[PDB]
Amino acid sequence: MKISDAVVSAHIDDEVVLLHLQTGTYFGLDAVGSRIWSLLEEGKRPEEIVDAICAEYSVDRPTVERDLRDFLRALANKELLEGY
Amino acid sequence: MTKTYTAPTLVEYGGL
Ligand SMILES: [Zn+2]
Ligand SMILES: [Zn+2]
Repeated sequence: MKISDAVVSAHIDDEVVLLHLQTGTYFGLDAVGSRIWSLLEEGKRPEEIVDAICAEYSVDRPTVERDLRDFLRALANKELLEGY
Repeated sequence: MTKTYTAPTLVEYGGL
């Protein structure tokens, strides 16, 4: 699993803007989504991403695992992720 | 280590 090779990232402070060069679609991510995206850029696997989120936010692990699962799936549906 | 959590969101804002 990895970020698609056709995607370019724009970092504006806390948030991230994504552009897909093939589909020509662009996206914005909120604070938590961008944190996850940064970890994906660093090549972190989901388990490591879950660890990072739980260490920085006041939240139970099952909630994080469930939300991450939904989030990655949403990314993949927009072809922002591949091999997921 | 104690930030307020909200579920990650992907928002599509447009296209070429
Ligand atoms: Zn690729
Ligand atoms: Zn980045």
